Amino acid sequence: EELKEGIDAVYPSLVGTADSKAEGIKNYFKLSFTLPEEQKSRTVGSEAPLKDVAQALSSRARYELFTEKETANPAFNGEVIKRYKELMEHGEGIADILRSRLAKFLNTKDVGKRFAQGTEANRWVGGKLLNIVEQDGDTFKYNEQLLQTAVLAGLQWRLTATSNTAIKDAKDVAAITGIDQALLPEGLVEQFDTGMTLTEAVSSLAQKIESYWGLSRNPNAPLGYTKGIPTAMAAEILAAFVESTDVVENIVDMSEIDPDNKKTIGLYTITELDSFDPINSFPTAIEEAVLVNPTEKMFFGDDIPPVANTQLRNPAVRNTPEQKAALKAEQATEFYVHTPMVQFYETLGKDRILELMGAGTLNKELLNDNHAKSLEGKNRSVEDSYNQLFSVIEQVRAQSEDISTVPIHYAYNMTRVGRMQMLGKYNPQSAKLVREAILPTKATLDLSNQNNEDFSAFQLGLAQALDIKVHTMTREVMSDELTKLLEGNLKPAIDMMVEFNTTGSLPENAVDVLNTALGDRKSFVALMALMEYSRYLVAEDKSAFVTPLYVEADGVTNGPINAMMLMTGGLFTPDWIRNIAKGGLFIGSPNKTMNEHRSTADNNDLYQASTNALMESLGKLRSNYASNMPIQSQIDSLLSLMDLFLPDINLGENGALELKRGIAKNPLTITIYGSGARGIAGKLVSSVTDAIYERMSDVLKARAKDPNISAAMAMFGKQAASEAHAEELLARFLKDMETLTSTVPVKRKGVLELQSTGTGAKGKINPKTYTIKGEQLKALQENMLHFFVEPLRNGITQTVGESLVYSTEQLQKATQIQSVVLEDMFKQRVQEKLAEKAKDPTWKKGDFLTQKELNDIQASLNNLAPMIETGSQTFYIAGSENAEVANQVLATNLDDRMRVPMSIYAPAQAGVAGIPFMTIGTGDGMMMQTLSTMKGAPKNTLKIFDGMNIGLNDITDASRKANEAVYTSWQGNPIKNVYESYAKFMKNVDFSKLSPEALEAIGKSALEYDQRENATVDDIANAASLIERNLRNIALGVDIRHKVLDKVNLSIDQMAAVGAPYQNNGKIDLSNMTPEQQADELNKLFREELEARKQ
DNA sequence: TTCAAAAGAAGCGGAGCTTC
Ligand SMILES: Nc1ncnc2c1ncn2[C@@H]1O[C@H](COP(=O)(O)OP(=O)(O)OP(=O)(O)O)[C@@H](O)[C@H]1O
Ligand SMILES: Nc1nc2c(ncn2[C@@H]2O[C@H](COP(=O)(O)O)[C@@H](O)[C@H]2O)c(=O)[nH]1
Ligand SMILES: [Mn+2]
Ligand SMILES: [Mn+2]
Repeated sequence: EELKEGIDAVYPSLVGTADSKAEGIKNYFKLSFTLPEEQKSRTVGSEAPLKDVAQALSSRARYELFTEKETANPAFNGEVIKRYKELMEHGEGIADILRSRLAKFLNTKDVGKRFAQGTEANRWVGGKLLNIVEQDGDTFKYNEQLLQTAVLAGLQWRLTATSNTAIKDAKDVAAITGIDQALLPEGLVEQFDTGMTLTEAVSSLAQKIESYWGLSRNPNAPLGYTKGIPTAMAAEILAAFVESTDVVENIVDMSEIDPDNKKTIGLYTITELDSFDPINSFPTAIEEAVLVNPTEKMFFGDDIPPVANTQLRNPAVRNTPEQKAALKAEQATEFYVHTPMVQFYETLGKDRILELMGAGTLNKELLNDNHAKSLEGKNRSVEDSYNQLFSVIEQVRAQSEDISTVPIHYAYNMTRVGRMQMLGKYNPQSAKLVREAILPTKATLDLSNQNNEDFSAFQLGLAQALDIKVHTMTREVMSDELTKLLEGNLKPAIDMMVEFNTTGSLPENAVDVLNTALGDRKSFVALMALMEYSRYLVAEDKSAFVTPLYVEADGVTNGPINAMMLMTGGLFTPDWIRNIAKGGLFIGSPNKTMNEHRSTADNNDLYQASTNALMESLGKLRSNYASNMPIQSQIDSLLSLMDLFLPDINLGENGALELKRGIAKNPLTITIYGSGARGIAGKLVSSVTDAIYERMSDVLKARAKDPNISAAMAMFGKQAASEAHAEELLARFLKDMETLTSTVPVKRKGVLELQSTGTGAKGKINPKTYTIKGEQLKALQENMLHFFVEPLRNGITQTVGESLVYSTEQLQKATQIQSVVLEDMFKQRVQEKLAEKAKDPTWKKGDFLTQKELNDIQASLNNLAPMIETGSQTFYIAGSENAEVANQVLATNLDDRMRVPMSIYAPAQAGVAGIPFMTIGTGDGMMMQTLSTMKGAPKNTLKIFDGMNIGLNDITDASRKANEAVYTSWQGNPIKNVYESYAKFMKNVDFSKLSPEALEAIGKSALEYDQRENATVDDIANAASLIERNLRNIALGVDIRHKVLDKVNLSIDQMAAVGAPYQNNGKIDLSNMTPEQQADELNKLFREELEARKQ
C-alpha cells in the first residue's frame, strides 16, 4: 500500500494532506483515487495534456508515435487534422473560462481566503473542485494536468454525446416533468427527447472525465468524493460550454403547461456541427489518443469489439457464458455498405429525403400548431439518421478504394430484459434509413430463370419490402401479387430507377414519382426493393446477381404467443389450441406453414381475434344499457368519432361495426405486460387527436387554395363523396366532440353513470390554434376508457386465456413483493451505516458511504435471492439507479447551480416490470440468444429482437433454425425460475423488520382491498406465503404441458414468411383431430404424467 | 403502475429548507 506515495508523486502540489484522520485541510482527490497498475490514459503524468494531445493530433506521424501504433485511421487526413487543430484551440478557450470561474468562486464570499485559513470548503457540495487546486501565492489555481485532461473529455463529449443519448418516450417525459402521461401536451415529449436533462448531461460528462483521468477509485473512499469530484468537474465544464454556446441551456417552466406543477427543468442541447464538417468523418481522434482502450470508435475489418462482461446498466449482473457467446457471434458479423442505396440517398439529397420520408418543408401557417410540432419531430428523426449515415460513410470511404468492400462490426450488449441491443442511436438495428445502406446480408443469385428458387427468394424479399404480407399467403400466390404490383402501380417508379441505375440521374419530380407509385407502401425498405429490382433489370449477368436484399423472418404476435406458451399453467383447452395456432404452433399437421394456416384454415391472427371479441363485449355492454338512450348515444358518438379519423375502425350505413387488428395490437401486448386500462385509453385518444390536428391542417390548406370552400368541404372534402354528404360528417364531428367532452361515464357500484363535466367543447374552430386541452382530453379519455378500452380488455382476456392472466398476476405480485423488501432493507441498512458514520470524527455528512460499504450492503441481500436464473440468462428485476437512497446533492457548479443529485445503484420497486422482463427475456430474448449460439447458427443476419433479416441465399435454413430456436425457448419455464427465487426469499425474509410504508406496499399485492387497512405483519406474511404456493403449482403445470406437448407431432412457424417450419418429430400423432379431440388427448397425457410424479 | 436507463431550480450557507 505505497499507493498513497504513488499518487502523491504524480500530484505533489494539490492542497491538503492525503490522510482522512489529518487535522487541517485534507485532500480527497488523493484519498479517493489511486494509480492503476496498468495504464488507462496517456495524459497521466503529462504536465500539459491539451498541449501534448494537440501535438499528437498535429500530424499522422505524431499521432502514430503518441498512440504507439504503426498506422492511424486513414480518415485522419489533412482536412480532419486542420479541424482538430481548431478544436484544440477551442479547448484552450474552455480551459480559460474554467480558470476564470474558479477565480470568481474563490473571491466571492471570501471562500479562497477562508479555505486558506482552514475552513474545509473542499468538502462542500460546491467546493469539491478545491481538491484539485494548488496554492498560488495568496490564492489558488487548478492543477493543470487534471484540468486540461478534463477539458479533453469535454471536447470528446461535445463531439459525440448526442449520438449516444437514450431515446425518451411518453413515460420518460411524464416522469421527468411530473405531468400525467395521458395529458402530455403536443411536442412536449419531442422537446424533451431533443435535449438532455441535467443528470443526463452531467453523468455522461462525468463518466468521460473520470475515464480520461485514468485513475482507479479507492474502495475505501466515500462516494461523495469518488463520484463527487468528477461530477463537480463535469458540472463546471457544462457551465463553461453554456458560456461558450457549445451547449444551450433551456429552463422549462412546467407551470405554463400545468398551473399546479411547480417544477422548472433544465434542458441542455449541444450545438450541432455542420453536416459537412470534416470532423464528422472521424469524431473520435481525441478518445483514441487519450485512452489505451477506447470505447468510442468504429470497428473496421478485423478490428472486433470486445465482449461486455456485465448486463447493460446492471453492473451487479454478469452476462452468462451463453449470453457472452451470443454477443461474440453478433459482433463477429460483417456489415457492408450497399453503394447503390448510398448513391440514391445522396442523389435525392437530404431535402428530398425529408420531403419523401419526413414532412418536407413546413409552412407554419398551413399547419395546425400541434400538428406542426409532430411534423418537426418527424423531420428531426429522418434528418439525424441521414446525417449520421453520411458521417459513417465518410469514415468508411477513407478505409479503402471500394467502399462496399470495407467490413464493419458493431458492438452489442445484453439489456435488462435479455435482448441483444446494438450500441448506438443510429445503427442498422435501430435506424431504418441506415438499415438499407449498411447490411450483413448478401447473396449471389441466379435470376436468369424466373422459375428458379433463387428468383422465388428474390420475389419474396421484394414483396415483403413492398408491404405485401408475405406470411399470410403461399409463395406462389405471393409471386402473382408482386408481379401485378411491379407491372402496375410501381412501374413508373421502376422505370425511373432503371434510368438512375443507367445514368446516375434522377428527374426533378423524383419525389412525386416515388410517392405516387408507393402510396401507403412507402418506407425505406420499399426504396431498397425498387432499387434492387431495377438493378436486376439492367444487370448484365443475371445469372450472378449480387444483392443485400433480405427477407425478415418475423414473429407472429410474438410477445403474446410467447406468454401463452410459457406461462399458461392449466389443462389444455380447445380455445387455447385454436388461438395458439394463430401464432404458428400447429398440432397434428406435419409440415404446416403459417402461409398455409392463414390462407386455408384461419385468416384471423391473435389481434384480429381479440378485436372480434371486443365487438362481442361491446354488444354485451349495449344490451345491459339497452333502454338507456343517453348511454347508447354516448357509445354511438365515440364510435362515430373514431370512425371519422381512425383507419382501423369503420361503421356502415346501418351502424354495422367493422374493426381491424391494428387497433388491438398495442393494447393486447401492453395489457399482458401489466398496463392499466387508463393508459391504453390515453394512447387511443392521442391517436384520435393527432388525426384531427392533421385534418385541421387540411382545412388551412384547402381553404388557402380556395377561400370560397365551405368548412364542411374544407375538413371532410377529401373524405366525402358529395357536398351534402360532407355536412353530415361535419355535423357528426361537432355532435361527437360536444357530447364526448361535456359528458363522461363513471362507474358507480358496478353500474355505468353519465355525469356532466361542465367543461364541454364550445366555440368556433380555429384550425391553426385548435387544441384539445386538459379537461376535454380527460373527458375523451373517460369515454374511451369505459366504452371501448374496458370491452377490449375483456376481449383480450378471452383471447389469451384467463389462465395466462392468472399466471402473470402471480408473477407480478411475487416479484413486486420481493422488490419492495430488497429496496426497503437496502435503505434501512444504508441509514444504519450512516448513523454509525456520525460517530466517526473524520466523516462529514455529505460524504455518504464507501463502495466497499455499499458492496457489503448489497451482498447482505443475497439470501433474499434478488437474481432470477434460468440456466442461460440472469434477470435482476429490482435493479435500478435512484436518487432516493442517498437523498442528497452530489455536486453543484461553482455558481451554486446545476445541482446533481447523488444517484446510487440499488434495488427499487419492480411495479409490473416482472411480466415483461420474464416474457421478453425468456421469449424473444432466449430465441435470439439460441439462434446465435445453436449448432449451425445462421450467419450474416441482422437480428432485431423478434425478427431476423436473412440474405436471400439462406432464407430456408435460417428460417427453420429460427423456428427451432422458438421451440427451444418454449422449453423455458419463467414462472419456475421466479418460484425458485421467491421460495428462497420466503425462507429468509423478516416482514417485521420492514418499514410501515414497505408493509403497505406488500399488502397491496398480497391482500385484497378489504383486509389491508389493519393487517398484521403476520397477515401479510401468510399472504406472501400463499403466493409461493400459487407459483409452485403454476410452474409444475407449465412443466407438465411442455413435456406433453413435446410428445406430440408439432409444426412450428412462429418466425414466419418463408414457409420453413420446424418439426419436433413427436411420435404421438394428433392429425385428423379437432381441437376438442386434441385437448382431450393432451389432457390424458397431462394426467398420466401427473401420476408419473405423484409416484 | 406496460418494459427495454435516471431525471426540478436556486437563495442562503456551507445542509437542507424553502419558494417558485
Ligand atoms: N409498446 C410495447 N411495449 C412492450 N413491449 C413491446 C411493445 N412493442 C413491441 N413489444 C415487444 O416486441 C415484440 C415484437 O413487436 P412487433 O412490432 O414485432 O409486434 P408483434 O407483437 O410481434 O405483432 P406482429 O409482429 O404480428 O405485428 C412484441 O410481441 C412485444 O413482446
Ligand atoms: N420492449 C419493447 N420493444 C419494442 C418497443 N417498440 C419496438 N420494439 C421492438 O423493436 C421492433 C421494431 O423494429 P422496427 O420497427 O425498427 O422494424 C419491434 O418489433 C419490437 O421487437 C417497445 O416499446 N418496447
Ligand atoms: Mn413480430
Ligand atoms: Mn418485429
